[PDB]
Amino acid sequence: QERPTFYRQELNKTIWEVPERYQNLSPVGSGAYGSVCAAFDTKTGLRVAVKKLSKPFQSIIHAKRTYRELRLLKHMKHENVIGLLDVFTPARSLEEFNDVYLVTHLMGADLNNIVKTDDHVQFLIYQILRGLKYIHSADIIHRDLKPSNLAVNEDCELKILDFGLTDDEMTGYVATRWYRAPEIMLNWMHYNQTVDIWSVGCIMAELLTGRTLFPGTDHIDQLKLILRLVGTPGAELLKKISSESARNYIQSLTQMPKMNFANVFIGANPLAVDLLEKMLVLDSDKRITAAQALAHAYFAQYHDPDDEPVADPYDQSFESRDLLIDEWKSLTYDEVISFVPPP
Ligand SMILES: Cn1c(=O)c(Oc2ccc(F)cc2F)cc2cnc(NC3CCOCC3)nc21
Repeated sequence: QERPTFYRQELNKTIWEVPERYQNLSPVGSGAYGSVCAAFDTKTGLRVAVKKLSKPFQSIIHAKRTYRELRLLKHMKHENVIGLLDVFTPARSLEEFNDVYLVTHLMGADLNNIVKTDDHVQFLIYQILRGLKYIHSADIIHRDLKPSNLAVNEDCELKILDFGLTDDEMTGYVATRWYRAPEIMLNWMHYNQTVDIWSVGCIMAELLTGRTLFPGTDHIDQLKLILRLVGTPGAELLKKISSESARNYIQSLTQMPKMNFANVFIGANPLAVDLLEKMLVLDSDKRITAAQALAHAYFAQYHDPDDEPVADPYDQSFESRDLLIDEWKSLTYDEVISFVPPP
């Protein structure tokens, strides 16, 4: 990190100050907690996405999430997971440290601007599960997996964005909620990493049919659509719903049996139907895991147990830690300073 020369440019109505190596900066749009620009990295020859974080140390919540995102991106080193090519600040010291810029691969499209074959579905879902196995192996949950954070290149090579990171944007007929596990949508319980597997199920179904699986007009309508497909919960699951209020509402609903998935997904590969049945289980305890799903017959042509790596241990003790703004800021600066680019 032998200090490069920085230059200034106005882009997303703020001034961006970036090393000379990054040229031809052009806005892509909004990212998680900041705006994103496309650029050409003259050092590596890669087309890159550069995210400038907005007000990264404005509050404790902002400072902690800035540290969180940096920690997450620095840890992730997997073909199917967004990772960090570079991180920089124009600041020369902790004292003047105010801005954080994050750099990753520029991707061609997301899964939204791709669909509306079974072999393509196989490859796409395989890579999502491969990436999820890695993320989950580090005790990280995505929590908000959806087509818009699944980015793909021209060769259909896929990377997962925005892992591990309001009510109004969750309201109504919105894609922001359509892929959410019911237990997290309705805050039933302390949830596990198979919330992400529910999301994969929804995504896979949509790739297969060209249609949203559970296009609910609101939380309640969406629950009804879900329960019509998978059945109303039994006593066993009801017990696990620790929210007495949520549990009480569920029991008010007329009981419905699980539907026949072969009659729902007409003409689909029987192995795809089988996998969907194992992913779209209401009881999260009983959902197929990413590692288990990779071994399912549906992915026979792609599955390789020696080419599906797990992550190094990820220390997130910081998550249960209470610190001041300047403390989170200092930790973040340390991580910026210690960054080593990938080979
Ligand atoms: C929307 N978006 C991000 O939010 C994003 O976040 C970052 C994460 C970590 C970093 F170090 C830096 C980041 F910029 C990266 C990103 C890459 N490629 C693309 N391609 C678009 C995908 C949708 O179709 C148009 C091209 N979009 C992206």
